[PDB]
Amino acid sequence: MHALVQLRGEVNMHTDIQDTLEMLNIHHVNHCTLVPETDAYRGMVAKVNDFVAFGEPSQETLETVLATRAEPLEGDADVDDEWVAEHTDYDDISGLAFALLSEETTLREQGLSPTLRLHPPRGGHDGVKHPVKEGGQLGKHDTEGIDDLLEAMR
Amino acid sequence: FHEMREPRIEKVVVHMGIGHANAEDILGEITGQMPVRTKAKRTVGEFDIREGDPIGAKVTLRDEMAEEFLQTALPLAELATSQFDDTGNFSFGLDVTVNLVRPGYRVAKRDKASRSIPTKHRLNPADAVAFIESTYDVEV
Amino acid sequence: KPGAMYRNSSKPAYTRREYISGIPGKKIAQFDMGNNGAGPTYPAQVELVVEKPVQIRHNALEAARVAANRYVQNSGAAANYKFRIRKFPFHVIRENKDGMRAPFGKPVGTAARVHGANHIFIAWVNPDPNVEEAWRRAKMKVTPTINIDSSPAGNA
Amino acid sequence: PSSNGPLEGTRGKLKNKPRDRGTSPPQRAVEEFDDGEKVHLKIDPSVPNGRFHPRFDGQTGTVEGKQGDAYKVDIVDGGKEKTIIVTAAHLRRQE
Amino acid sequence: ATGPRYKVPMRRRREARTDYHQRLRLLKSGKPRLVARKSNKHVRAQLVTLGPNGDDTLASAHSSDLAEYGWEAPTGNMPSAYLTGLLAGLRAQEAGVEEAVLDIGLNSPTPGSKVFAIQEGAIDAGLDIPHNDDVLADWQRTRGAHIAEYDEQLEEPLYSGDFDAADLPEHFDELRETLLDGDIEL
RNA sequence: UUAGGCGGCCACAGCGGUGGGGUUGCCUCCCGUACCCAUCCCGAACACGGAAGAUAAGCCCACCAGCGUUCCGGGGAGUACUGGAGUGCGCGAGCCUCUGGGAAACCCGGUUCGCCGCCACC
RNA sequence: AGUGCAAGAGCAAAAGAUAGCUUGACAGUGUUCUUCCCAACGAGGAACGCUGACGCGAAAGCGUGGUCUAGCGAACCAAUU
RNA sequence: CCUGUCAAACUCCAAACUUACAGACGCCGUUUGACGCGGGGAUUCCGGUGCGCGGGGUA
Ligand SMILES: [Cl-]
Ligand SMILES: [Cl-]
Ligand SMILES: [Mg+2]
Ligand SMILES: [Mg+2]
Ligand SMILES: [Mg+2]
Ligand SMILES: [Mg+2]
Ligand SMILES: [Mg+2]
Ligand SMILES: [Mg+2]
Ligand SMILES: [Mg+2]
Ligand SMILES: [Mg+2]
Ligand SMILES: [Mg+2]
Ligand code: NA
Ligand code: NA
Ligand code: NA
Ligand code: NA
Ligand code: NA
Ligand code: NA
Repeated sequence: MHALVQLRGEVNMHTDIQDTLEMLNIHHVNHCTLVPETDAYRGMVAKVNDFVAFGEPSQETLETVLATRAEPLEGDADVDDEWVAEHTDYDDISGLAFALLSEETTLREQGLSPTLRLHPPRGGHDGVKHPVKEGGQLGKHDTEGIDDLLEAMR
Repeated sequence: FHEMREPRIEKVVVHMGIGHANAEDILGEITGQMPVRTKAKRTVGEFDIREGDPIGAKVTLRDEMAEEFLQTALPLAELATSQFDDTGNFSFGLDVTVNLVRPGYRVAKRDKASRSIPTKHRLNPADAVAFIESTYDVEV
Repeated sequence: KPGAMYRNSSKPAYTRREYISGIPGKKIAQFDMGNNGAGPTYPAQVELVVEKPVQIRHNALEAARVAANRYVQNSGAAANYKFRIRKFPFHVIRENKDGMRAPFGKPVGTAARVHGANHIFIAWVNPDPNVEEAWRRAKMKVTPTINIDSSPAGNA
Repeated sequence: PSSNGPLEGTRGKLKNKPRDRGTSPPQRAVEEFDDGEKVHLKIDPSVPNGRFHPRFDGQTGTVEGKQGDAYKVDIVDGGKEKTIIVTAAHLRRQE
Repeated sequence: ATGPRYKVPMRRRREARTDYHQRLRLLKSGKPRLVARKSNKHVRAQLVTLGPNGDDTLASAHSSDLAEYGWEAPTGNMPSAYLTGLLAGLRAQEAGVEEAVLDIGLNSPTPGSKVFAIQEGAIDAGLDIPHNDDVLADWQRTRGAHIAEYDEQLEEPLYSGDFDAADLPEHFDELRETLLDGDIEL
């Protein structure tokens, strides 16, 4: 399971690429979704590779982000441990997070919006003109690499 | 092994390549059976432009009709060697050609499962001279 | 006319003589020079390597080769060496010599397409590289910058 | 295109590789298909009759009845529904 | 053989065994084929159908297993062919086969030929086959009369030992008669 | 399948070559023209009738890789080319990096001298 | 090679050659594709049927002209069945 | 035998990629009725640029 974050806008991006992001429930910049590592899902992320940031986050990070930016399928409600417990199969955020990472369930299945609308990265990201291997912020990241971004956008 | 490897005469073609006939008559008597017309191919200067057109005849003799003929043809010929086929044939003379081969030739002349005769089972110029020379005359 | 008009390889390959007529003869005199009776049985082998893909008019080939071989007469008319220009001007070139109306030009010459890094010239010499000099003058008359490369020759 | 005949730009698709040259095997020209079966449309360069317009080479339609020995295959050209009259010689079972 | 571009005919065409242009026309009827085949000494008759991995023979008869019913004569003749046809035809009927078309392979459509005799037999066995009566022999020849009369010009038995000296087109009737009721493998 | 008939795939099966096989049975060559039938001329072929002989052809069986073909290992080659991205480089032609794909020639070594189906059969 | 004619394509017990026979280059009426990719548009063209009548063939079958893609023409008026 | 080169109207080879159909995931639709069918009303048929691939042209 990888964490997807759109880092480049829609203007000028191929349509078939935009539709893909949309199929992955991301419709705005800085929006993030969690995607299983499957052949089908792998092809999709690859196509979207140049306008996004992705990687496997650590249990902790996911938990920080889930707590800070998760939302019910509808409404304001904060998704805290209590919410998680009184609304999901799990007992707390950690429990959920683990399940997501081990790809046993999904934000929808638990009545949560597929999207983690993150904040702009505190301190600024590495650039949307180059990939990670080049000092940029595009492409696959390190678990440590993804965590920093996610955390900066907590 | 032998007996089925020893040569034999298969057809003797006597044909008169004229250029436009009355000649059939003599072929009929010299052989013993009706001659066949010889149409020609291509248009050419020897005022031979006609595609389908009698320009000679031939006669393919088999069995006794072939021997009984060679029993007078050969004597009227001297030649031998070099003038022989690579398959053990030879033409002399009005032309008279002798096609020679061994016992299992029908394999290549039939309709069903026909097949080409293997080079080994073919007749060589030498193995030919022997057979014939061994039949009322001399080689070279 | 200038090389500028035909030195780039941006047009389609145009070489089918079955569909092109009136192509001018090539000015390249020979392709094998020196002792062509002998085979490459020489200690040293230098090559002139083109550093960029370009088109070289038979014009430039002839001038380049002449200026090199004509010089290789620092060894003599029947000297011991063999010189080879491996490329041939296959690519037919046109010129639109009405304005842009019906502009497909008429055959005016030929050129050879050489890709960066190919050797256009190869010489064979005994430790007597006057040939290295014959090429400083050769790549002087062809569009590209060139590399003078020595192969069998650890006799430095 | 310089012309607009049915065989315009068909040099490739309607020619055989040198080895597949010559009369084709009868087995596939006699194959029988059932209504509903998916079939891939590909003209056999070696087989003159039973042909369909070159433009449909590559299509995969649905057998829906036949006309004489020839079959009637429904295909969808772009967004249009079309029925193609084609012989077994030019059809193959999908999967 | 010569090169990558060389074209090698189908195996059954190399072997000069199958005529594929006729085969196709034959397969057009959608009916079983009545394969009529000959050998110097025997005559075979099969009812073949089309299959996923090749033809399927649902019913056959060989001039050899004719003796199995009382045949004491040669097996490479007209009477032989007819009977083998009738025998295969019957087995055919037993197998639930009702109609077929005559495939004579590479043989020639010569009138009164053994292949047509084969066809007449199969038809009389009850099989429905597209045919043309006046291309068939005149019954007597099928009986083997042409051979009996040929032995009349005797002086020396036409049959080396075999059976009889003046041969028997009657032996033919006795057999056809036999095949037209009961008996095993029919 | 101790030799057959009809096929499917249509060279992995082609081309060339070696060895082996028929005592009663099978395929052949083979022997032979009164008949059905036949050659613009020939029972050569086609067709019909038949076993004196043969295993030399064919055919079946076993095998050889020199040529042609199929597939594989290693090398060529992650090279050539290429879908997506870049305020990377270059006067420019053009190149480079990241990401997703990925060849051809050729060399060396193996593979391949058919596979399979139905029927019939000491 | 040949297959009437461009070019490209198809074809070997043939689609080529020879021989013989025959007039299916037949009347009627359609299905479909094409013309006009997608996506509406006529004439024309083609593929594939059916009904009728025929040719050839032992038969399956083949013949809706020439192996395939060029060789074509509206209304009004005339003449013709 | 050896040795030197080519192809828009060459091909023993051969991608990336484009594309028919099907299944799977995704997304979407069944009070926001999708897909589709029928009808009303248009405007429009001077286009332009970047990038990739082009063809012509010295440009
Ligand atoms: Cl069509
Ligand atoms: Cl047979
Ligand atoms: Mg909401
Ligand atoms: Mg700031
Ligand atoms: Mg920045
Ligand atoms: Mg093309
Ligand atoms: Mg032997
Ligand atoms: Mg036609
Ligand atoms: Mg008027
Ligand atoms: Mg009139
Ligand atoms: Mg394309
Ligand atoms: Na003008
Ligand atoms: Na220069
Ligand atoms: Na074919
Ligand atoms: Na005549
Ligand atoms: Na033998
Ligand atoms: Na029309």
